[PDB]
Amino acid sequence: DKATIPSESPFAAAEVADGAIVVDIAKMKYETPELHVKVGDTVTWINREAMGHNVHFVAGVLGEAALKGPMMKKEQAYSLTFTEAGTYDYHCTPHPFMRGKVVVE
Ligand SMILES: [Cu+]
Repeated sequence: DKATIPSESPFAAAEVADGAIVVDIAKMKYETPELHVKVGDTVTWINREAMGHNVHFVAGVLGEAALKGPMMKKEQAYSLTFTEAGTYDYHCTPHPFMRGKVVVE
């Protein structure tokens, strides 16, 4: 696996770590569609709108299986810690026109 999951559950936006690397989700878009981080960094997505959203990496991207994140409700968050350099594309499961990528360097 090229990512670990701190919390399998979404969690509250106020519970996001001090200094987190945050991608906001609003207006049916990931607000940072191309994020560059370093090996070992944790990225946190935070849903800022009513509509449920997740992040979904298909099989072979972050590991053998697809990494289909849990649906985040409004003001919920979800983190992934990236452990290997590469380019990792993702989309939103119910709204697959929403696309982003994490580039881990
Ligand atoms: Cu979505």
